[PDB]
Amino acid sequence: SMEQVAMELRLTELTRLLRSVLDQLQDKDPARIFAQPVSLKEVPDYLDHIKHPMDFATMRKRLEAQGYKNLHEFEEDFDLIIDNCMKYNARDTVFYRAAVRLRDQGGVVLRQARREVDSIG
Repeated sequence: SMEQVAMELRLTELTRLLRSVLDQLQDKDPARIFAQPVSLKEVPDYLDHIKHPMDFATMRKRLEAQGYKNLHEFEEDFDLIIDNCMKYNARDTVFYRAAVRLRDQGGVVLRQARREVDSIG
């Protein structure tokens, strides 16, 4: 159907905008603390602590399979990255502090992304 295609064009455009958001968010992590999944070889107990792990490479695979239907779903995943980190790591660690800074800096980017998704439809 022509409607299915139009729907697919919007998803593709959302995917384009989310890719740009993702790039901008990831620049706020120049240490690459959140680039890749936590290693279960190096943190064998991790899944006893964190039930839904997340990281920027895993978000990127979802993104490129057009697996985010809306900004809300994308934000859920970004928030997992931050929230998981702030639970597993103590307040006085480079990891926790890096999550706080990513959260604070990402807020600005996400605030405008929401306006652009609403605005462009």
